[PDB]
Amino acid sequence: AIEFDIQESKILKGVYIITPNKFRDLRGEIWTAFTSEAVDKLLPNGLKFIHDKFIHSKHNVIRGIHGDVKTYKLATCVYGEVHQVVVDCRKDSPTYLKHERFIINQDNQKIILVPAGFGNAHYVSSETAVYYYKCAYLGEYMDAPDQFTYAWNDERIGIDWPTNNPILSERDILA
Amino acid sequence: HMAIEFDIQESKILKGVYIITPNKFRDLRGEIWTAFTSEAVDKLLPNGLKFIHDKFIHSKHNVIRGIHGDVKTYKLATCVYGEVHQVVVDCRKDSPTYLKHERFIINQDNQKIILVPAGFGNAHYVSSETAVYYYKCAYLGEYMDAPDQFTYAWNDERIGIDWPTNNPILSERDILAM
Ligand SMILES: Nc1nc2c(ncn2[C@@H]2O[C@H](COP(=O)(O)OP(=O)(O)O)[C@@H](O)[C@H]2O)c(=O)[nH]1
Ligand SMILES: Nc1nc2c(ncn2[C@@H]2O[C@H](COP(=O)(O)OP(=O)(O)O)[C@@H](O)[C@H]2O)c(=O)[nH]1
Ligand SMILES: C[N+](C)(C)C
Ligand SMILES: [Cl-]
Ligand SMILES: [Cl-]
Ligand SMILES: [Cl-]
Ligand SMILES: [Cl-]
Repeated sequence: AIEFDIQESKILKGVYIITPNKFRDLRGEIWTAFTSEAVDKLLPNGLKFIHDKFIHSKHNVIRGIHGDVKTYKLATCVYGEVHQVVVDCRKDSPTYLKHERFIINQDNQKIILVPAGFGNAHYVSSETAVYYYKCAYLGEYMDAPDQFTYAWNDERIGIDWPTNNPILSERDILA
Repeated sequence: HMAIEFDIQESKILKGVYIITPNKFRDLRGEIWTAFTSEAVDKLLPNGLKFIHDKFIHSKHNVIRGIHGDVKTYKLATCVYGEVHQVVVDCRKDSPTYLKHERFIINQDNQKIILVPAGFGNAHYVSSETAVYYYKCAYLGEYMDAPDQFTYAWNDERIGIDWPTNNPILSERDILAM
């Protein structure tokens, strides 16, 4: 049977930590990252994941911290290893700028549900990585100009990244 | 900023097979791209069906997986790391195009996404040192697992696929079909 272990974050309610089972053999492995039946149920108000994205990045890249008012995400690493970070970026939240970090790889296949209004980021600790995330929203995709950005090393968040000198976009330097 | 786009083409000989090519934003860090939106891709399925299931297959060099299909499951397949030869086969015994096939080479620079109809066989070969194969499934009701599926031999002479190897790495299921 295709299985998910579904846990909720202790501190950051709305953050789900989902672990799939896998079939492993002489060929490699097969696994399920998502079913609507298991995972859309976790979203509020009948929302559904409706968008799939891939990010292929080199060693020591950070992408983040990115979010917007409406977009839920479901994120994992399907090749290599990342440090996956979620941040509560709701300024009026009692848990504003609290965060959680996960080291995601083939041996620790955590899939993180990131609420709307949370910031999302990852660091490539492998030589290369392929990051997978689904997006749930109504209406039009929120592109970069319509998103907020927090600095990867914002002192108020205090993420313990394995780098002091990541490779960054101009967006992620300007934050 | 860059706009998310798809180029959507239908196969000439195998109607129902779509070849979808995304754009990508490529920079100093690597690339970001969209494999699927419901708005662009679910409308290609018949009768209100929707993709509701996402799967990953991480395979070693020289593996073949296939040829597998079932009577209800539509698939949307690509390779998100490395390189595969992706093959679709019309496996409907009463189809005018029964055992006709199409082969696509999928890699980072040729990011084809193949919509495979229900009743079609699916297969891929890993030409890179390793590959991650991504596919979505659209069906109603319970997932169609191995016992629910049909199986055609990778080297079925009636299909005549041109594979790079005579020595693919196979499961017992895929060997049994020979
Ligand atoms: N946990 C898990 N197991 C799977 C999955 N897909 C297949 N399996 C198991 O792994 C074996 C290999 O599957 P396969 O023969 O390729 O059938 P198919 O994957 O349904 O086409 C099957 O016997 C399944 O029980 C999956 O997504 N998750
Ligand atoms: N073609 C395509 N371009 C994208 C996609 N996502 C983002 N972009 C573009 O790539 C640029 C960088 O993406 P951004 O939103 O900063 O996310 P990041 O790349 O993870 O930092 C933006 O200016 C977008 O216009 C996508 O899915 N497809
Ligand atoms: C292409 N379609 C009309 C079957 C949806
Ligand atoms: Cl993001
Ligand atoms: Cl931390
Ligand atoms: Cl398949
Ligand atoms: Cl061929």
